[PDB]
Amino acid sequence: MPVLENRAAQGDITAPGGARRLTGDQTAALRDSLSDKPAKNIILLIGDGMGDSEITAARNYAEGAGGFFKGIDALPLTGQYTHYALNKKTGKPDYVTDGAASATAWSTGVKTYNGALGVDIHEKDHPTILEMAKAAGLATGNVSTAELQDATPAALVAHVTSSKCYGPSATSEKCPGNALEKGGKGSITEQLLNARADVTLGGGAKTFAETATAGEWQGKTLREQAQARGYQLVSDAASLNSVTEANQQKPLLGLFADGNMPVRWLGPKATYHGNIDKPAVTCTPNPQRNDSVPTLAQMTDKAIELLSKNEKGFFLQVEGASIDKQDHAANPCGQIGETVDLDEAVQRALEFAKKEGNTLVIVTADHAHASQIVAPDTKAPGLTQALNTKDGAVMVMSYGNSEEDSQEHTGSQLRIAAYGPHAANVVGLTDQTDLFYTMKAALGL
Amino acid sequence: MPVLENRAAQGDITAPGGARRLTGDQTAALRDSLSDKPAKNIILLIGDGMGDSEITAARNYAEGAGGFFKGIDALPLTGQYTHYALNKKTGKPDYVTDGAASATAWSTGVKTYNGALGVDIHEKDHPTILEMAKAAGLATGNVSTAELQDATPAALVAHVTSSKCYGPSATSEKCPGNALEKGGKGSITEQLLNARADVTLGGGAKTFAETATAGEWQGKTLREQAQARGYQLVSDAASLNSVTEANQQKPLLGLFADGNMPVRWLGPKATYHGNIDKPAVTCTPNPQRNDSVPTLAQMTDKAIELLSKNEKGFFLQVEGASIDKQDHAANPCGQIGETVDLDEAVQRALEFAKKEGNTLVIVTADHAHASQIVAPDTKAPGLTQALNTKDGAVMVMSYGNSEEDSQEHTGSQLRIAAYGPHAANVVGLTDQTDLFYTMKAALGL
Ligand SMILES: [Zn+2]
Ligand SMILES: [Zn+2]
Ligand SMILES: [Zn+2]
Ligand SMILES: [Zn+2]
Ligand SMILES: [Zn+2]
Ligand SMILES: [Zn+2]
Repeated sequence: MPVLENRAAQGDITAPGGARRLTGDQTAALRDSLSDKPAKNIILLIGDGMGDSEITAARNYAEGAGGFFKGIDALPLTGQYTHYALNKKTGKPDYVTDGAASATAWSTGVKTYNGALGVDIHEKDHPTILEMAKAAGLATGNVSTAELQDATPAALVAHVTSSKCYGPSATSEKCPGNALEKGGKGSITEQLLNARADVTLGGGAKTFAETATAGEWQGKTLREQAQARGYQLVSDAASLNSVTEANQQKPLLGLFADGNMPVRWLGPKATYHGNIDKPAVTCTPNPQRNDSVPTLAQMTDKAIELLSKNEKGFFLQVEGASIDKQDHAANPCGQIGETVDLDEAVQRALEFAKKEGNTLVIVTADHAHASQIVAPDTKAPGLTQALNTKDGAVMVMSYGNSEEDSQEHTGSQLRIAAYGPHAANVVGLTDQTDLFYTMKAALGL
Repeated sequence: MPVLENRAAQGDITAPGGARRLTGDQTAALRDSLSDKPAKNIILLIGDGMGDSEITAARNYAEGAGGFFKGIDALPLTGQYTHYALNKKTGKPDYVTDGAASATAWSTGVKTYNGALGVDIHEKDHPTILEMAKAAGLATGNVSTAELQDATPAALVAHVTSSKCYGPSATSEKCPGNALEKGGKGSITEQLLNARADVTLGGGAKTFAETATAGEWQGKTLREQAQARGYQLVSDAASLNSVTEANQQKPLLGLFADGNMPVRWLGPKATYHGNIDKPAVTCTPNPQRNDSVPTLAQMTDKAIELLSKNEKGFFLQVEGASIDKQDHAANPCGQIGETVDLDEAVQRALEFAKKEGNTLVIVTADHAHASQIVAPDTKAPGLTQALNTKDGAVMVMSYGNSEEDSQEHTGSQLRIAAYGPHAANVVGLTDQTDLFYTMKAALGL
């Protein structure tokens, strides 16, 4: 069970065979990649919106066309999975999912309607993979660059009828069957605190300033409630670093931003005819992203350091969330940079799994998104931008699917990749619900 | 070695686990797909423009969201491959390839510039896989639904500086160094007639009416040259069925249309705000396609029959050409119908390979295209269309990347899948030029 140690172009891309990514026959190395033994641990990295177009754009920009991601591209067992949602009313396929339905699909193994967290079309709760791991005595972690109430982390720890039900105020008014004062389990935040994973790291500090409307902690802020229940609170990179354990007695909660955590790269918004009317853009670092905000990789390493102390095993989900968020924003530099943030975190996970030898690492996305790579001279009706790549060549990206100021998701099947025990369950055509069952079987749940 | 006999949804898509495509662990089934033994035959099926988006849109429409292509989705060993071209002047990546450069990349194993057939950026001729297979003593076939001078068939049999150089008339004017009356190898058609593949089936009849400017067949039509050299010429489905053998004495040449062969399904072109302003479309049969035109599946059937008499082995390429041609045209019914036509041919190929036991079948595209699956209510700046699927739900497709008649290719890496000996070399991230070297090492050339 190796990783792909290198799959860049092997020489001159203008000569015969110098664009090859393979040195020799792969049959031998693939046989050695196929193990059916238990997974002691699972690390699931999700790139929100990170379909094949978004993977290719970021490789082309940051590593060159012939380049190779030392995390993202290093996982040997690849396939394509479908992530279609359901219409709540009919029960038939909705071909473009949101993040709540898609994340619910892998977390719970049941399809659902757009905006649903941990509930089916019938609005009934199902147990998540995190919840099942915790019941089994495994350590758990939920890490995201987004608000911890974002669809992607919330799907592991909350069951609500709409994904907008962050805190009491919104839950009371949009998920009244889930609201705490109507006898429901609570808001996404209140449920997150009931879920009590060992490590929970991301943004979303703001909704912890809400007070509970009922229950044991009525009048307490949710920040105060977390502390009342014995959670360790950390707010920055130095405090995250200094935590020495995390468990059911001292569960860790890192709140690293008010909303979403700040993206690493800056560049202009793509504009109508923007590849024709602007100079090619080079991305810079984001000079508002303070140095004390931990990166996705730093959060991953600390999570692995704490979780790997449970001898029975652990389950860890890590989301590179603002890939999607910038793809909505039509901001190529932000998008590509957040794909780089995810590559770094994959490397940490893959490095871990090489050493430990019984960990299953899975890298995929929740759905496909808007950005396409198009020709230098393309006259498109949407938002475009020319970019200066590592190859010293112009790449143009287009966002062509909305007139309203959010570039929208797409329905294409997209890459899923895996390394370690049970990776075979990712090859060929699968559905996102199969991913729940893959993880279940590998952990012995 | 096993084929994926069924990977549809396994029950109620709304119930727990009823969207699953996997019935149990795949580790053992994937071990039994891995052989290092030599391939006696190869079938390379190319969907022109058939990216993951194109595949998903066609499955959604024709089989349903939880559906499954008995051909396209049945190949067990999957990955993603990169298909970037080069700028001719610089030798740097060009991120969106045409069909000529991409086909040249798998057919010769050297990257090239858009518009190039069988030549590098320096205009130097390189041998193709078809040419090599023949020289090694294996039978050869080249089947396409396009003109036999389209980039995809031409890159197996011609070495010209521009893909426009169809016959003498064009070659003298745009490829004056390859023109026959200047000491060149000839037009695309003239080089096809020289290459002398055992089976060649498609369209492009009209270029055979052009007459030659020099050489042995000066002053006779290219058609007459084909007759004088001992080709069996066939024009319809009845004539094709009547052929009993193909070989170097009697090579077969099927010319089934002036230009491209007619597409199977009809629909309206997508229009600005077409999902909002026009009714949901259901695809019908194409009235303009006589039953005398053989289908891609029928052409594949005959080619397999005639090539399989060579005990030493054969190489066959089959292109579903008009997936791309119609995706350019912003026509969901044309594109989807052609994707289904290709599925039928892939089925023929896998059925052959499962019984013969030493055949390597590969399905992929030359590049990705424009069509995106978007939300029912999308308000896009491009051309949209709502379609009534097999599920009984509306799917919308969007074409958002051009402002001219022709919608444009994209640069996203796309699915590549294989079955049979040496199919392991398709898994992970590969480049299009690796496909050349995979085939070459599979045949032992
Ligand atoms: Zn998402
Ligand atoms: Zn998310
Ligand atoms: Zn989104
Ligand atoms: Zn093409
Ligand atoms: Zn073609
Ligand atoms: Zn094309």
